[PDB]
Amino acid sequence: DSVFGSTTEVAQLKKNYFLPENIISNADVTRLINSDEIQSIVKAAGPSRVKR
Amino acid sequence: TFVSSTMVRAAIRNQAAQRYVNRQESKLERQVRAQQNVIPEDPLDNVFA
Amino acid sequence: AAARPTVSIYNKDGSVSSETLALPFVFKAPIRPDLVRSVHTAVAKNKRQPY
Amino acid sequence: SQRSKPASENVYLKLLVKLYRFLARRTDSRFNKAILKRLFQSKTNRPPISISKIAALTSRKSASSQNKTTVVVGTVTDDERMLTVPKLSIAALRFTKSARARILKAGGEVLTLDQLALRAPTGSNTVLVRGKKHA
Amino acid sequence: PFIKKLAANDRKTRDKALESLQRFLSQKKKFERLDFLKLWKGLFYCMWMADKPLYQQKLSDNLAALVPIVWIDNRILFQSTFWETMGREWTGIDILRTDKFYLLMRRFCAAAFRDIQTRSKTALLDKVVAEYNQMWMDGPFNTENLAFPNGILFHLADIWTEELRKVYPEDVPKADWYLPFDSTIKSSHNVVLRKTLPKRLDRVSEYTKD
Amino acid sequence: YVKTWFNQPGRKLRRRQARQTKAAKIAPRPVEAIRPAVKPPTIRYNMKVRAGRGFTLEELKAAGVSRRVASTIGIPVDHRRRNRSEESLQRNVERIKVYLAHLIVFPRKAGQPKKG
RNA sequence: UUUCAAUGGCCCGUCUUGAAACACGGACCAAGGAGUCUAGCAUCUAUGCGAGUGUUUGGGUGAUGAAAACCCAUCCGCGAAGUGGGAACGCCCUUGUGGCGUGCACC
RNA sequence: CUGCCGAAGUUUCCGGAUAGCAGAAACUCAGAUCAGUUUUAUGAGUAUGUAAAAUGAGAGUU
RNA sequence: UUGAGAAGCUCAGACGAGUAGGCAGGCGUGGAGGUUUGUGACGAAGCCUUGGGCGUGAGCCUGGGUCGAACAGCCUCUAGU
Repeated sequence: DSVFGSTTEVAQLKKNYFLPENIISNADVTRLINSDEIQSIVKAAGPSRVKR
Repeated sequence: TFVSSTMVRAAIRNQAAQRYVNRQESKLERQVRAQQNVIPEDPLDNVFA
Repeated sequence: AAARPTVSIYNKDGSVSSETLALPFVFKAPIRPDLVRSVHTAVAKNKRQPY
Repeated sequence: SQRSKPASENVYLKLLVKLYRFLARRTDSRFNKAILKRLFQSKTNRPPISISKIAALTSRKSASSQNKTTVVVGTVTDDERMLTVPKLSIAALRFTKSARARILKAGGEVLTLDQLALRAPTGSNTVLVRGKKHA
Repeated sequence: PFIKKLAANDRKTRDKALESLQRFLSQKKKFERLDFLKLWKGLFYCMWMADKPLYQQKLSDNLAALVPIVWIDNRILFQSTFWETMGREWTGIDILRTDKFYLLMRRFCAAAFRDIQTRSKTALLDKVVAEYNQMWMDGPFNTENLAFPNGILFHLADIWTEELRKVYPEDVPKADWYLPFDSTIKSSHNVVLRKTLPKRLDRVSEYTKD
Repeated sequence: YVKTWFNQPGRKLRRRQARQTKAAKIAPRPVEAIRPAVKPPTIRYNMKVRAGRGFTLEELKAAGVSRRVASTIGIPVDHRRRNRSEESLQRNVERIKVYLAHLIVFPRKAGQPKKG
């Protein structure tokens, strides 16, 4: 924790170094896609591979 | 009507004269701003520490 | 988010101890296989001798 | 570096594209389609926006900032020229360390685009913005 | 409890820390909100580390049954800090872990209803419901924060009536049971939440003030 | 004609060994002499303080060190530089005096003839 | 696979010029054999940080390989100091209306 | 090695600036336009030209 | 219904000359980092062969013969390819 620090606290052994931030917060995208927040507004899913 | 040919040399020397000082002022202000732009520590970040 | 909070310490005889260390923030850092590979490609050329 | 897929190799941008591919396909929101389109764009076509411009655009003319989230597919930099930052809710691909600290310390919240998709999956009550493309 | 032991890597220590928590939560002294927030950080990871469905549905009952052990003065604070600690950690959970935290809220939703019924024996029901409605409206159902996930509230709407009927199998009295839902449907700035909460909620007007 | 820098790491190590070889010869005393504090000679840098070459004879006289013994205790002498302002005199006299406050000078043996 | 029968089928490469033709090169086989390295400049893309950015002239340091990796004091280079309209809200059976408009182009 | 796109081979000034042909990017845009096309009738002189009908295609761009 | 290498799976319609030029995806060679808890004197590499197979192709796999010590697949790097 002194070599690297955190995203909000500077590293002690690296002057002016903060751990990189991510452009995604929860990288589990299946959790977001299959969440109650999202699945409650999407339209009724069409079929999978459709019949000819 | 305008200045000596050496005054142009003085003009460019005065332009660069503030280059060092402006760098020092800009560096100092950046550090002061970064000191005041500190994210407050979460009271729960060291709960398991 | 929501990582495992603490890490257990193991004695020299292979048994778990009663002491734990809070997981450092570096283990929460983004894992960037593209960015690690690109830096490794460059860093691995820095000990080459000329021919 | 556009059209079908992003040319970027960041796995986390690929996960965001995965999320908004589903949202742009399984909803009827032009916001989700617009966000997906801008996720494919290059760094040159996604200019950064500043904290000052976000504050100016939200309280523009009639003002009435209220609490709509500001969405920009790009970086939110910081404007050290301005002295007081209002209370803003901003969702962006990236925030700089100065911009993030100033929003949090005196103001509201900084969000990622996946945190926004959970709060506003249809993009409702959002202020989608762009940066000046003219460099 | 010491919080650190509650989130330990072996189930034995986590179980022992849980047993020692009953004495800690029973003291007749005022607890600050931060102390309960720190405690619920460890208790969240005690549940987060639970392994098998039989254990993690018995552990959820143990945590829910822990509410009546808490002192009467700082019982609302215990529940209020649970709904705060669940709001800020809900999105960090993953799919293979949400199904067991969904049951934790349901067990704690029923714990509030049971605590209302228990207090209603010695005090007027309207006063107790008003106390809880204040906790509900100041925490999860608050419209002043836009960061509270809609997944918590949709779950609460889905289980509000059925967990209420469980506490009162014969019949429930008239009270402001659904006040947090009415307040947040009318006043929230989340358009998605206010548009589908009435569809999810099973508000039965038969036993509410008309 | 191309000047390559393949010996850049080798020169770094060679200079480090020269520092250690010097320190081996002179065990307890610093590997560098004390330099004065001067002002660069232009309007662009005259607000900076940098290291000079040696201390002026007026600086040494004020601090109490004669120019003949100054070099023996590691104090360089600059006969060329002069103190045009009282600030440069005070900035470098204090530098010498602080140097002499931290200095342990080991005694030397002297020849004392038996007779007068 | 060898051969036979029926049908078809010119010798490649270069150059020429309208395509040619023609003129060039080619006895055969193996091996070798031709857009490379570097210094600038501009474009696009990716990556890091972002009103900043750039550790590697150099110093520190590296007990086991030490030309690597790691750390950075002072400088310095560059940079800086009316309408239309994307998206969203609320009404309207819907269209459509109303409030709010980023980028850019008009005024 | 395979796949996909695909010319010009010439107006204008004058080795080039061009234009034009062929692609990339940045757009907006069907409640709109475009066309090696035919028309209606009258304007001028069967041809020619015109604004607004038929047919086809979403088009204009920087 | 299991058909989420979401870089996957699936449905539909149209189209297919091509010099210069433009743009994608691949095949092969020498060396490097990683990997296959990889192959090898019970036979590596090479070579031969009217043996067999795979790919539109560049190419690749294999049987037999010969042979006698090393060599390869995959991810990435590199070039006197």
